[PDB]
Amino acid sequence: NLAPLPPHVPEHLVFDFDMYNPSNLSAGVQEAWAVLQESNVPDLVWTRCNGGHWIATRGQLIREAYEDYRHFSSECPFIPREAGEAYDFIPTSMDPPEQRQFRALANQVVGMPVVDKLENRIQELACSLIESLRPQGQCNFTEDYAEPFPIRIFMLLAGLPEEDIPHLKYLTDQMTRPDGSMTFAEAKEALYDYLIPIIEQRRQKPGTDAISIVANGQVNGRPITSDEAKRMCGLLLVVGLDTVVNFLSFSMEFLAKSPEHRQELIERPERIPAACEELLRRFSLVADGRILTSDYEFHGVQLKKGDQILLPQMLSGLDERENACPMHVDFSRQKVSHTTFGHGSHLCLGQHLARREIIVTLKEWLTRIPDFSIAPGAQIQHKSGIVSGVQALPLVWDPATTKAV
Ligand code: HEM
Ligand SMILES: CC1(C)[C@@H]2CC[C@@]1(C)C(=O)C2
Ligand SMILES: [C-]#N
Ligand SMILES: [K+]
Repeated sequence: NLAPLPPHVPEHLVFDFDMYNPSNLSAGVQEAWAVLQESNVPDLVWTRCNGGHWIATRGQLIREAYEDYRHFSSECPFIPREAGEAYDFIPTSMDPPEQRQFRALANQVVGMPVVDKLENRIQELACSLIESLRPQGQCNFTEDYAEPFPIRIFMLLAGLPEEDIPHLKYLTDQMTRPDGSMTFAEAKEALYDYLIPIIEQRRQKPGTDAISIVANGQVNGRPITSDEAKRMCGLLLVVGLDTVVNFLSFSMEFLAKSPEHRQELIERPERIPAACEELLRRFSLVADGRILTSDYEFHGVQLKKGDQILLPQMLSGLDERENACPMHVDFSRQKVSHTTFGHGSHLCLGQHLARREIIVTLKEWLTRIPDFSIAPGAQIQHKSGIVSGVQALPLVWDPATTKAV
C-alpha cells in the first residue's frame, strides 16, 4: 500500500521504507532500519508507505530536527497521520513553551528523586524474579522477566492492580506496534476510559501514588484540569509498559548469544554501567517524529507545511558517522554517541529509572545465571514500530552452573 507521491517530492528521494514491517526484519530490527544508512541512500528520503512521510537517516539531521521545535512540532508525533492527529498525550504532544510547565510536573513522578525512593523495591524484585527462575534452567524471558520486572515496578508507583496488566499492556502495544485489531484512536479511548474514573476517584481521595500526584498537581502555580491529568497519566501508562520491557529483551538476547561479553562483565563488574550505555546505543528501539509547522528548506530538501517527518532516535547511534563499526558492540567504546532517550526539549524524563532497571538486571542476572543461551533451534523474531521489540526470547541453562546468592 503506497500512497500517491506528493507533487513537491522528487522521485530521486523516494525510498519505500515501512517502519511497521521493514523488509530486512529477519536480520534483526536494528539491522532492518540500518538499510536507510547504506551508501546510496540520501540523508533525507520520502517513503510512500504508511500514508507517506519523510525520514531523516543520519544523526546530524535527527538531532537538528529535534532541537528545532519551531519548524518540527510534536503536535502530530506519530505515523500514520491518523495516529499522530489522535495523539494528545502530555507533554509529548506539546511544543515549548507550553510543554515545559507540564514536563516539570511529570518529572516529579518519574524523576531521579523517585528512583532513589524505589531503589530497594527495584533491587528486591529483580533478585526475587531471577532466583525463582534460576532452578528451572529455562524461561521465556519476555513474559518471565522483561515484562513483570519493569511493569510491576511501574504499577506499584502508579498504584494500579497487577491484574490490570494484561489489558493495559494490550492497549499500549496497539499504540506502538498495532496488530490491526485497533486503531491508535481506539486504543487511546480505551486507555482513557480506564483512567477517567480512576483520576476522579483520586482527586476526591488523594493518595501518594503517581496518578494521585498528577491528578492533584499544579502546572506553573495553577490547578491541573481533569482533562490535562488524563492526558498525562495516559503517557505514563505507555512509557511504563513498553520501552524498558522491550529494551531488556534486546540486551538479554545479545548477552545470550555472546559468551565473551558476559565473561567480560563477570570479571570486570565495574564496566556494567558503561556496557549499559553501549547496549542502549546498539539496541536503540524508538522511532517517532514531528510535523512541519510551515514550508521549510531542510538540507537541500523542500518540506511543506503539514508534512510528517520520522526522526528515528534509533538511527543516530547506528550512524557510522557518529560511531565507527556501529553494529559492533564494544563496552570499551570511548565516546558512545546516541539519541536513544531522545533529543531536544522532550528528552526522556524516565531515563534515570530505565538505566537503573537495566544495570540492576545485568548485575543480578549474571551473578546468578552467568551461563545461558538461546533455546535449541529457537529463531528470535523482532517486531518494528514506534517502539520495536522482541516477540519472544526462550532461554536455557544448566542449573548446576548457577549460584543462589
Ligand atoms: C529504555 C527505555 C526508554 C527509552 C529508550 C525511552 C525513550 C524516550 C524517547 C525517545 C523520548 C522522546 C520522544 C519524543 O521526543 O517524542 C521519551 C520521552 C519520555 N519518556 Fe522515555 N524512554 C525510556 C524509558 C522511560 C521510563 C521508564 C519512563 C518513566 C516511567 C519514561 C518517561 C518518559 C516521559 C514522561 C517522556 C516525555 C517527556 C516530554 O515529552 O517532555 N521513559 N522517552
Ligand atoms: C515514542 C515514545 C517512546 C515517547 C514516550 C513513549 C512513546 C511510545 C510515546 O508515545 C512518546
Ligand atoms: C519513554 N518511553
Ligand atoms: K495530535
